[PDB]
Amino acid sequence: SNAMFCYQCQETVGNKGCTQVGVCGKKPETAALQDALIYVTKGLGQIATRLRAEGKAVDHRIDRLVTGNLFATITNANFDDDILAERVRMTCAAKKELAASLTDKSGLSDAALWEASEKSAMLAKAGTVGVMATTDDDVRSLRWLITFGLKGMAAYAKHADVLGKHENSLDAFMQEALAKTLDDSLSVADLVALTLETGKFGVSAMALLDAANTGTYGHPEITKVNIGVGSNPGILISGHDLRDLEMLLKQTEGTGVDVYTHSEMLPAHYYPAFKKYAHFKGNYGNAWWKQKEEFESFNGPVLLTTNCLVPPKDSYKDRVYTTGIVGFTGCKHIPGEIGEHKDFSAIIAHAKTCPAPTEIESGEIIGGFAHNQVLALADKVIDAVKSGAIKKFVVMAGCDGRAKSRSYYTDFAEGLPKDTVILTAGCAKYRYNKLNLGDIGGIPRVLDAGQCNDSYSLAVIALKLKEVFGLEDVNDLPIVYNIAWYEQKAVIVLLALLSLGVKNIHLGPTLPAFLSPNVAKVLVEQFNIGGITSPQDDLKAFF
Ligand code: SF4
Repeated sequence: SNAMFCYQCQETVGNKGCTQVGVCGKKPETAALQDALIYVTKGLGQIATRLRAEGKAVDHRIDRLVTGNLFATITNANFDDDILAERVRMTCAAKKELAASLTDKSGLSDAALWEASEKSAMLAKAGTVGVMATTDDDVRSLRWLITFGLKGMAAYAKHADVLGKHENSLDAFMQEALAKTLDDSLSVADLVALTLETGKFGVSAMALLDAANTGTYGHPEITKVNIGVGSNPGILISGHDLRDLEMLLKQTEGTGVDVYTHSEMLPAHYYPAFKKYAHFKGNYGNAWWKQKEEFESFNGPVLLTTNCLVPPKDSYKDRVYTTGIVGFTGCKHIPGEIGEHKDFSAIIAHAKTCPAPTEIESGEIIGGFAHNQVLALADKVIDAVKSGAIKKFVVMAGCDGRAKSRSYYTDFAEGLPKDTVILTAGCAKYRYNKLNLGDIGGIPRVLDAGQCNDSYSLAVIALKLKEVFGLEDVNDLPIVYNIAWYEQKAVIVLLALLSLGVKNIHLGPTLPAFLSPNVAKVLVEQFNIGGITSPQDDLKAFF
């Protein structure tokens, strides 16, 4: 008998499932509360969907509850059982109220109807509503593939919402799709269709977030980012939320406290609005998984706006601040998940008592090649492709992680011929953005479009190139896809790319545990998804 079952991230035990404790640190009761939360969120989605079908309004507060619930269960987001149990209660209360407004209550699922206030009852329920509750291998695989894609979609939708952008069609889809994953009548064909539809709405969510980010902070532009440090106390902001950074920068103005980015906050540097704060210093360290070392050496407080937070060492736990849907028991939390005013005064005061950061490297890296910037350079890129100066683009976007095998991505990047350009987005970049790879005709050989959500820009760029070259098929561009994944935002990016018709994606360092043999076969047969081997072998085989 397993104490838990979770297989949603790349590091899952044995590439099969975490059954005792998560490799990420997630304890079984935490896992159970997340399972209960997803269950009642799907129930809420059914009720809201039914209300929409009856012609009844569903308030945007419900949308926010759903996206917050999903995001709270993303890998490395929230380990705080008290917070998770309260989200279960909030969700039960909300769906009971919504169900009261239904004219016809027939056909409501157990998820829609079930409630508990006591944590013990939540844990008991979790035992029968987890991944393994679906007996059929393929239905299970697709249900969870969709659910994980929906988590990624919800994260991006939530960031857009934080910046004041939401689309009824997106929230309605998310809630309908969640409900469909509890509908036992849906066929495998229905679920494959829903998988691809989820990808399509993934593009929509990424487009919305792209519009929100650029509308608020400007279009990213070419930027040199310092990776060394100054001599003032600092705050290190990590995760993805740019609105949190805006508020933090405004509040640190005049204080003598500098602000540094970490992991997926690096791309904040690329936005013109943030360049106007002189105390916005560099990017410190590498991807999320090195944070037990890098948060320690940073010395100042660290603010986690989203995942990935790893269970902190006691050495720096007292200077970890979470916000939004991030949580860890014993770590201070700054309240707010809708972009409302956040008071950073305590973190700023804390920073003044800490030593300045310990430098771990110096120099600069270049980025800011999101869609507006690359389209501004399109003629020169096109000319370089036509002349043979650029023989291939390699999309190496996605997530980094702990696995030793990910040395592959560094070695692959280093071994690429010097007539290739790497396109990147997401923290996967850290496996090769500190190498000395040079340039082709002045175009850097690593073009960083931004955060994992800025994979959207890479798709926009590919589609632009398809148009300019007059190609019928996006796959006839000189682009190889060698994508690394870790968590559920990478899942929605993958589904988005598949919905756009991108084939031949090499995904690694392993393939998700949640793909059943038959589901994997469909992805191979229709999309030619593959994995990785050795860097030297793939440097030959992939081209
Ligand atoms: S999030 Fe990943 S490492 Fe954590 S319990 Fe789930 S599969 Fe395991």
